[PDB]
Amino acid sequence: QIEWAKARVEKLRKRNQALKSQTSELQRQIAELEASNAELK
Amino acid sequence: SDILGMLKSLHQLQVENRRLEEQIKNLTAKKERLQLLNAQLSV
Repeated sequence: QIEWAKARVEKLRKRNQALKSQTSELQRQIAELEASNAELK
Repeated sequence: SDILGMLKSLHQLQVENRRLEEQIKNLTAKKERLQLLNAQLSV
């Protein structure tokens, strides 16, 4: 079914966007910690 | 057959999906090490 195939693409596209946005937030927290560590050193 | 185009789209998304989960694991592992160093310099 085209619709079934279309929907697997959509769902996994949505999921990968959630992962990319989770990586952005992880990157920002890592920047917060590496700045704080540099300051405390 | 009629779905070869979307099947190939899904295939690339499946490869990218595994790269992103692996990358996240490496970033949370890093964050934990940076969190332990921040605690040692803090307390």
